[PDB]
Amino acid sequence: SMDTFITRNFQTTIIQKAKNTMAEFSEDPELQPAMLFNICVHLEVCYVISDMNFLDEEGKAYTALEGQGKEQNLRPQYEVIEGMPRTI
Amino acid sequence: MNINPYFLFIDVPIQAAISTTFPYTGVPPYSHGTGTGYTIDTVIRTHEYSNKGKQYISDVTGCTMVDPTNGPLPEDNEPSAYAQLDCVLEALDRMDEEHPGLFQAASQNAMETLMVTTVDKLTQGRQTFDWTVCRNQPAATALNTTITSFRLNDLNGADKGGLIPFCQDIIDSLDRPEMTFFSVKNIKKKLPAKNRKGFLIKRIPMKVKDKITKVEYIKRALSLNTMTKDAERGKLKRRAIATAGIQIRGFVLVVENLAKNICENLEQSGLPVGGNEKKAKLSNAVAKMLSNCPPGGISMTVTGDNTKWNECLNPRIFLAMTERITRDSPIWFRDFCSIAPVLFSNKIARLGKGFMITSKTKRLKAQIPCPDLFSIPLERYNEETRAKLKKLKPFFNEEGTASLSPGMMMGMFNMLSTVLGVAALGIKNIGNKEYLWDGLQSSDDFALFVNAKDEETCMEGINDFYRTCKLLGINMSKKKSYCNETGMFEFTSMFYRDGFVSNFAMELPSFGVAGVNESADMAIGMTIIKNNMINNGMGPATAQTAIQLFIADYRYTYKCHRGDSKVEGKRMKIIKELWENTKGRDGLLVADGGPNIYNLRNLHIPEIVLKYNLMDPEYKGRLLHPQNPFVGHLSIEGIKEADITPAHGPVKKMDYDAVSGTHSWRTKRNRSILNTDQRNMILEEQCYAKCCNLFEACFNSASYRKPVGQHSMLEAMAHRLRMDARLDYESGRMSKDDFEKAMAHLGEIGYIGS
Amino acid sequence: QVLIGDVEKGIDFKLGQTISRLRDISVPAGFSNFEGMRSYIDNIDPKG
RNA sequence: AGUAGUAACAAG
Repeated sequence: SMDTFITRNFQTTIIQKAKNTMAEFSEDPELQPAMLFNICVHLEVCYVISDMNFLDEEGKAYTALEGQGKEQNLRPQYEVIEGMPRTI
Repeated sequence: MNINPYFLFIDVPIQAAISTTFPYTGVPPYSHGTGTGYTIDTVIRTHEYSNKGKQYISDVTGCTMVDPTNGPLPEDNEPSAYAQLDCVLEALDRMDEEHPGLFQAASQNAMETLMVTTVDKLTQGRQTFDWTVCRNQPAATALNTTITSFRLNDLNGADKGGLIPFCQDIIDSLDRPEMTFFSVKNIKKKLPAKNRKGFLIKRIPMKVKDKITKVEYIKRALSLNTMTKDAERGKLKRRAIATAGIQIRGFVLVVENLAKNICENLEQSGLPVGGNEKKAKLSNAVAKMLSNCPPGGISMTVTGDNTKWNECLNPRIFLAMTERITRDSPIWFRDFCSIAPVLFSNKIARLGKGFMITSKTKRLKAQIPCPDLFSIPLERYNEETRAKLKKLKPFFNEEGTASLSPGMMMGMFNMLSTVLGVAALGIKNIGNKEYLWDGLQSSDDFALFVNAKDEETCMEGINDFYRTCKLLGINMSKKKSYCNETGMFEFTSMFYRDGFVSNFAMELPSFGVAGVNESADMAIGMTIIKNNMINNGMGPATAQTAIQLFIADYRYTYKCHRGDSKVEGKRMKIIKELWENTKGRDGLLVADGGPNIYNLRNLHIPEIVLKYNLMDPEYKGRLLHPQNPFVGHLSIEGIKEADITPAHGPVKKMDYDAVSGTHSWRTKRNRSILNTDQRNMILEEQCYAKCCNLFEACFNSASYRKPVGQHSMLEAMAHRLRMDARLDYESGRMSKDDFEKAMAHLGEIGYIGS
Repeated sequence: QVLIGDVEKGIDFKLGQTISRLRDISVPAGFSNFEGMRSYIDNIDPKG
């Protein structure tokens, strides 16, 4: 089972954003899971590069901690354009 | 000496003075009270023309169904619905021969357009029957109430954006064992009143949820709303008209789009062509037939009228037409095109408000609704109604509706019915007889040109055409049709006499104050004059008098007489002050008590543009104030488009050129119903408006270009404002504190939307 | 094996029980069902 | 009464 694989290994956010971008390109995830994986991996890798890399008031690159509130760090170093709806 | 107005026709040919025969300064006829009498007439007549066909019970709705198609051929000259499939198919085959690849081309274009068509397309319709409230609402309202109600039954095909997945939900909804929908019910509060009855009933409508069974829903989805046609010209007696639901509109759109593609390429179609393009086409067709007349022979023109057109045409025939037209098409598209005719084949007519019974002695009146139509003995109805209801019985449903399988009461297949008419014209000859026929077809209107050796042989062709039409379910009116040697005829109220003559009277009611606003109405008024000079033979003397008449009407309508006039009025009091306070009075608009400077040469120039350089900079500053409170949220339609109502035809939109100013206002929505509190309905309207305005605040292009996306409005608005904020902070337009507040607020919004 | 080793997306328009039955009883006099109507129109030459 | 004209209004 291919569908069962992509469910367990990947995150719930990553799956949805992939299936929604596949729908925008008029492709069916439940019938063509070959594309579903490649988008999920490509999104995961994109999020790996962006994750926890922020910019402070002087414009310098620091990394945050999984726990620190979303009030402290407001400006990520990267803008993840991949995964967003076409028009956004 | 006694004047006789008909004596004009001694000195002037009737066509040359045809305008004088149109009494379009008179009041057009309006209906009063119920349309049930007229609707029941249609239900009875429609069944009278098919009664010799197959009668059976629908195993879906339990309705009484009549099928005249492939029925017995008529033995009289009464309206016949007994169309022979074979003859229809032979007519369409002969069209396919004369237009090779047209049927597949039309089917391809129509299919490709459908694959590109989005759900919002259905908002471009007029008044639509809303099955959720069992009343007529605008197309955009009926669509919304259907989409939102469909969500309560796990039907979210609308969210995909394309028409096809929405249309998939529409046919799939017929399978749902029960349908939950958003309806409206009103709370009654009995108040005191200064009248005979002594009291009052104040209603407060509120949004509710209502549940209906599958059969109940199917009946609603198949149902037509019926009312009487008001302000129709050239007719002594009123007639019933019908409005279809929102469900069928998507399917009809594609079938009409298919028929349009065919009609466009048919030499004898007067549809979808209109105005000057039609005139040229007809004039060419007349010149052809004149030159192609056998020498020593005669050419004759039938000024053609069809009778019971809609009553006799049959959805089952259109179902066959869609089938034969989409021959070489993908099964899905053939199946798509098949649905509109199938829904019409099983359509149910709502019978309106019912009949009113009264006591002249006790001075009492009561409305008997359609469900209760047989709750009283038929002796208590008048002779006409007693007869109607007796003939209605077999087609009557318990819930006050009627089964109406045959006929096309709603219309909506004007192009496809034209294709059928052009099919008949396309036959040209029967049995290799010594005549040829051709013509023009615009829906139920036709002109037939017949060429032969003598008029006796021409009449044989007309008789063969008459008979051929009966086989397609088309009934030529012998009462309203007439024939003569080619040179003159009438077609869709256009009059030919060695060329098309002007018919000024047809356009006369359109010269009045349109009733959009004082800005638009000025442009519209002047444009109508300009266009009637070009098209409808209005000379310079009449054109100039029209300018005067229009300004007279405008000044009295908008109470905006000349500042130097001594006319009493609340507006006039301030106009008189504005007149005194202003130096450049030539610059003042007619609506501001200013002078009229319009003449023939400048009819096409917006009034503000004409007067701009003559205006006082204080007046010009006020008039054109960019943030004035009279102009609301303007749509691209709002500025350019205006619905103009001709004497003859459907209500069409016309373009006008006007500068946006304080006169470009809009009247309050008709939320002024007696003893009704609309507070709930108004809040719903204001909620959608708030959401749409704020969306336009984030996306300024929305007003101009249609926004695209299957994602939430909120998701789009949040992402935009998040970027706005970040790039306002990193540019130094927004302060560090404001950015923190913004991103904090956006964090709460981000949570609410997931 | 699945990753290392593009189907044609045909347009989806399925007719349910109710609409199919409505179409079957929407046929001219002579036909048992719609399938019979579609075949006839497609296959027979109505010349003469 | 009257308007009107195949059905209404003459307030709710």
